[PDB]
Amino acid sequence: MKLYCLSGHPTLPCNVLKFKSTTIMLDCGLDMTSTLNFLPLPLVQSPRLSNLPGWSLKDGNAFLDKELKECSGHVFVDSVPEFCLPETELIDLSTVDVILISNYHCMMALPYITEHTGFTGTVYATEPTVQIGRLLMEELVNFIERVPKAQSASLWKNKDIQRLLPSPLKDAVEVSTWRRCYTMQEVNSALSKIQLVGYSQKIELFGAVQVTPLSSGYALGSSNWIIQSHYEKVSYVSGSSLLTTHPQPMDQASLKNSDVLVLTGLTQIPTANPDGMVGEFCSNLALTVRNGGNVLVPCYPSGVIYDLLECLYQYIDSAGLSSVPLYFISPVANSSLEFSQIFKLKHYPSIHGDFSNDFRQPCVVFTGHPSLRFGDVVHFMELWGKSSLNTVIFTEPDFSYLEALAPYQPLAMKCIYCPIDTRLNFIQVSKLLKEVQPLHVVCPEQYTQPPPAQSHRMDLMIDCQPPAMSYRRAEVLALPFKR
Amino acid sequence: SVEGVVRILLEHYYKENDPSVRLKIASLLGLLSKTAGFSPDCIMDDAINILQNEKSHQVLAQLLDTLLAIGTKLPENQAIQMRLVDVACKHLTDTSHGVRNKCLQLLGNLGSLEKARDVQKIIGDYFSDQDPRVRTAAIKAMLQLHERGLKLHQTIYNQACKLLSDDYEQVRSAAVQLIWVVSQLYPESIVPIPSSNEEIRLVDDAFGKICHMVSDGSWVVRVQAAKLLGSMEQVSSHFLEQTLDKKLMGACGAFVHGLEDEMYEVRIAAVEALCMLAQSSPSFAEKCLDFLVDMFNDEIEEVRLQSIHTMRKISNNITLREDQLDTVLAVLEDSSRDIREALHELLCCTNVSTKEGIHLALVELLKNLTKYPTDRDSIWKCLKFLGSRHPTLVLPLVPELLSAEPDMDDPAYIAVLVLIFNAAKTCPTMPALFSDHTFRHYAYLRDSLSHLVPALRDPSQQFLQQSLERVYAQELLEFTIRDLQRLGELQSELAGVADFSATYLRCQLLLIKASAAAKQIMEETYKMEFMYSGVENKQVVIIHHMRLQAKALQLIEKFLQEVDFFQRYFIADLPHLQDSFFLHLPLPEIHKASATIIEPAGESDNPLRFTSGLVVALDVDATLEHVQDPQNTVKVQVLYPDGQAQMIHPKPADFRNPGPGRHRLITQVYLSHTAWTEACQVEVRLLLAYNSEGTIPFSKPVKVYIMPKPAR
Repeated sequence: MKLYCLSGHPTLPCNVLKFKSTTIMLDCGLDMTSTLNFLPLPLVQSPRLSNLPGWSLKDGNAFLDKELKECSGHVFVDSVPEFCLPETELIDLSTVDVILISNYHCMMALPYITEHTGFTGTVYATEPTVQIGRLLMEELVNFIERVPKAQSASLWKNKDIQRLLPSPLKDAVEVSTWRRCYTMQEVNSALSKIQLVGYSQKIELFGAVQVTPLSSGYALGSSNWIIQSHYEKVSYVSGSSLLTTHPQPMDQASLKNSDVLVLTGLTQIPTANPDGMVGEFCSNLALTVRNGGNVLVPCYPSGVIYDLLECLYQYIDSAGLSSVPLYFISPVANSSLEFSQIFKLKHYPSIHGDFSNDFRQPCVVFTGHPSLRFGDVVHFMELWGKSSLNTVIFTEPDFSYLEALAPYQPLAMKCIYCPIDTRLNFIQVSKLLKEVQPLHVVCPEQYTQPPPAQSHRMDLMIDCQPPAMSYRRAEVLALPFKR
Repeated sequence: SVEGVVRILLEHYYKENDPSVRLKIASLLGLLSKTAGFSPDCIMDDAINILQNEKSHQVLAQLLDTLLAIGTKLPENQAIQMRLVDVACKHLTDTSHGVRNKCLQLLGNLGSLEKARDVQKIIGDYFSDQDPRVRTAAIKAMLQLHERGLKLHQTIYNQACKLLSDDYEQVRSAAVQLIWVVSQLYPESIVPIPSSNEEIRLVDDAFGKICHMVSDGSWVVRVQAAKLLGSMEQVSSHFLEQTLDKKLMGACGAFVHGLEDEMYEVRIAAVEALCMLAQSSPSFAEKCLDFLVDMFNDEIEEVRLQSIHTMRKISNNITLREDQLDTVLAVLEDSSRDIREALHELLCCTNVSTKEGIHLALVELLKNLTKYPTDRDSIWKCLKFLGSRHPTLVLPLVPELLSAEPDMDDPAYIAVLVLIFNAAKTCPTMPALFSDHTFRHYAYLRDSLSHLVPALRDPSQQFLQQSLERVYAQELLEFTIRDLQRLGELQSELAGVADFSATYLRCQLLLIKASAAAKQIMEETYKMEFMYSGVENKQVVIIHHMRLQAKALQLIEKFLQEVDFFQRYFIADLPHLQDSFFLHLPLPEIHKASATIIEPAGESDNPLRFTSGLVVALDVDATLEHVQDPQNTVKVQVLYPDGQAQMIHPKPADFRNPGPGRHRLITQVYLSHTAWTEACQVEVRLLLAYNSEGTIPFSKPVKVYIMPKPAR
């Protein structure tokens, strides 16, 4: 038994569980914070960012004065946002036989895996996760490729030159495997290989292994996998929620008797109360809508938004806010709302066309991708970045918000940060472990040691006995069981 | 320092016992093995010593992977290849499936191409192995062996056919591929059907087996088989025509079962197969024409477009009937402009048999013009072919189509005029029925649209020859230039070389008379290089010589490096550039590409509205003709009256493909800026981008009027 952990990211998991006969790939994901080092992709020619002072090297041995740009103390690469990727070197991606899936927020990297390098298996996923995943991949392929900026930047990519550029770029990791996004036909063919599976629908594998999903309560169809055999049982539980939201609450009782609990996808904000932070969100929205200014709330066009909107509704009738429209701008609006319903908010397909005839200020505008680097949010963040009245309110822990907001500085709009993470926090995972009693635990290195920013705390480390074996990016662990 | 650290890590692997760390070391060896110019052949013996005593599984897998990687690096040292084959057959029997995969891949990529063990049969034994993945890799190795050039044996078909009833997915596709290739090897052999006493050619057995295979419950294999049927020519025709008898409902009637299968993909693949097997055999083409015209009423548009292309590709091999023409022309009423352009190009080569057929064709094309005006530039060109192919059918329409005198701005009137003029060009008796007003209209469309109307009742070729030999000074250059221009506007068939030699002589004149003239020389050479099609190495020599002249003359350091580069890339032309810096320019056989911005027209007084700071969308719809791979060399340029410039590169999947030499570009362009006060104009045009780094304007720009309205 082996565990080839590829993605060192803590909450965008991916790992190749190598077994006796099959070699399963638990939930290949796509690290996406790599898009933060690159400039944005504004729709129209942005006069502030086309004329930035071309940053220059001190020596000037090369003509870097065209690749990297300088803005308010940070220098950025000028290209399309070259996404991150799971390392493709340890195991050849053709030996993989079956790729499971947990939930949409982790499947954004199927086109990279099962189309470009000759994959031969068939992927499983529940129905809501494949639907919302198609939807997310659609907004991504439609955002990056609406005004293509294919002019690349290659000189910076070498190791020698990399070691001479300051932070944040020197902080980059594995800069040689960064890629431009995939194309439409790629994702449309890739999702055809899906084979839908319902809950507790026992699936067999070559008379050798058995897989089965269970509702996990994070999102519609979100699932915790079970991969068992005649002698071994692995209980993949990636990103579950115990706060009783709309999804069918998780089956915390089936995971008993397990042998390896590969626990990944815990909170990123350990010191944040979800309910309190949602209260803070409603508070700031009201504070900067009740004076005249706008508000601009980045969020994926699925997931936490369906939480957020719900609360906002319970807030609309408990604070008397009837006179402010609530938009939803994304090229996947209609299907999104349909799949939230059949399983005041005026959704629109795109800022161009119909939308420009309903613009009444003040307003509230949830928009596209929340890494402030493409989609529509770039356009507003260039429209409202000058009036001290308006406001942006981040509600996504994925991308660190400081650097994210950075390349629009110097900006004079407020920028609240109240992240909503319905995921398992650490006291709950301690209780869950003592309840389920897993014989071991596997968690990324970001967990078994306390977080870096708050070094003095020692209670947010996942406490479990025996000690939790951890993995680092692109490592090959051996779960120490002997047949 | 390769071998040193390699031996240190091998002594580690010997003393380290944990298999995961051992695999880490093995991966390090595999990644270091690719040192180009290093000799890891010294380490092949050591690798064999490692595999001779293994206890794990994946270790041997990636180790034989490295061995295959290095064997593919020196495929000429046959001794190393035989040693690899030996150790592989030694390890072939291993119980694990991954190691067997690796050994079978090693055999496939390093098999003996000479006709000393029979590796073919050794591998073929593995079509009966337990894990179907082993059989999959076995068939893949068979394919690899064959594709390297080895001719295979007959028995492989008779062994593979057994797998046709297996209950797994990739195995069946691989089996169909193997049958296909082995039947392309031994097509004409005689095999008897064991269900009777009949004996049919092996190609017929292969065909019938693939047909029945299309009836599988999996769609991947259905796509595979439907595609692979496409190139099967030598199969007997009667079997083929039996494969469409809808009454017999699996070796026959397959096409009917496909063209209405669930997933449109197999439908499309069947359309491709029908197209090919119809281009090969015209009788079967006319036979399948029924289902082929039936494919127009398929609910989705991609099968429509593809079937349209295919049916047009078999024009001379079919004969349309009245109901067929009716059903095909009824499609013009569709909304998708791409289907309309494809249908227009379809109509240019159809074999119509009745005069009322031409009548109804013109009627429906004019109806399409009325409904969709913007399609104008398409229809006319199609009509240019309509009259130039079937004169005996349009002959009686002349008195009726000529019917009061309509004005010169009815697109339908001009269209029917071009049609009847194309008719009269092929039979000079219709000019006598042409009215005096019809002759004035013909003269107008002649000096205006000679690229559509023909030259009614070749000396122009020898005229161009004498005009090009006369130039072998300024006055004769000017006279020849204007002669080339006049003849290019006279005969559009030769207008290509006309404008070619015209701009060449223009460059010659502007150079001989000679600061900006050098830039003009440069731009004319750029246009002759990139915007044109069909240039040969001789023309490249000539134009690069003109470029050298231009740079040397604009001089009055880099010149020496650039002439060095010229000498390095032109080592062959030096005995051909004698007495260079006049240099003869041969006129090869040529079409000048162009761009026709259509949607929107911009002449509409109704502008496009926008609010106080926001995007606005602009749909550009423009056709291109005889452009060399427009996916790369085309851009759209937007000019605001201030002086900035947005260069929007268009994405790949927005360049549609309706027919030969014609491409369609539909795209979105995002217009906005900082706050705008008053309604104004913006400029949108095309550009040809070239990399020798530069942009060439070659379309007439379009000004669009944008009008503001501050938001609510």
